[PDB]
Amino acid sequence: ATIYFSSPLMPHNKKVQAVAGKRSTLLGVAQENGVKIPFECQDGNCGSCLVKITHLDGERIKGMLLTDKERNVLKSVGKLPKSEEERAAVRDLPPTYRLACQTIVTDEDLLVEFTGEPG
Amino acid sequence: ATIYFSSPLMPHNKKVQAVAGKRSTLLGVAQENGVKIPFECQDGNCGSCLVKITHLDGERIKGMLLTDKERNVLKSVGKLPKSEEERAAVRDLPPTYRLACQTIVTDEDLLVEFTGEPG
Ligand code: FES
Ligand code: FES
Repeated sequence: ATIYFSSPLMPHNKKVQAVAGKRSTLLGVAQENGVKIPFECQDGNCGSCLVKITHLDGERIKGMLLTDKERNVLKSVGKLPKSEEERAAVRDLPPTYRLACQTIVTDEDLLVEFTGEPG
Repeated sequence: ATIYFSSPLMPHNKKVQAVAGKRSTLLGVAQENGVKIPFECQDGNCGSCLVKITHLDGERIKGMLLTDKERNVLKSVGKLPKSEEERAAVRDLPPTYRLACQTIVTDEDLLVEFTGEPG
């Protein structure tokens, strides 16, 4: 799994190859590789490890695989919730906010952005 | 790989093991094992094959892996959108509406309900 770390405190992005599987947190992978993601708590409530994750691999919008044509057919019958109509219509590849200490790294490739501030 | 077909037209649900792979459709396994899911069109815009799918396997809310604790941290910093909270906070295992001729079978197990009327 390839992870690209990015942050205003790093003049260069860091490309990291992380072995999928063996028990690892996105924050753990970062600190092995010298990416300073703020880490102030052991209980996972401080929020300082907040990262903005873009999924480079896999599904564009995770867990929603419908074609544009299947989604419009279900709208002529009223069969798509309104909340899933808005999600699928995003033009930009949507980012997900996570806490790195709570995020377990899998085979997928990721772009991981963080401000660098302990906040 | 295991799909449970259910419908008011059958007093018994039908348990089917269908081999996975990306070239097979949910409606194909249905007729092939004899459920009679209404199949009225070749181009997939009629909507008659509409099914209600509950995912028995895998992630509870597809594409949302946050623990309840991680969602509380992100919502407290305003980093969790209200429409992604709504998805994760559901009490009941949420159903997904799909067109059976547009749904491609994977290894994950499914319960698939359909009304039985050709619509
Ligand atoms: S380090 Fe405190 S929440 Fe991740
Ligand atoms: S048969 Fe018309 S949508 Fe599947």
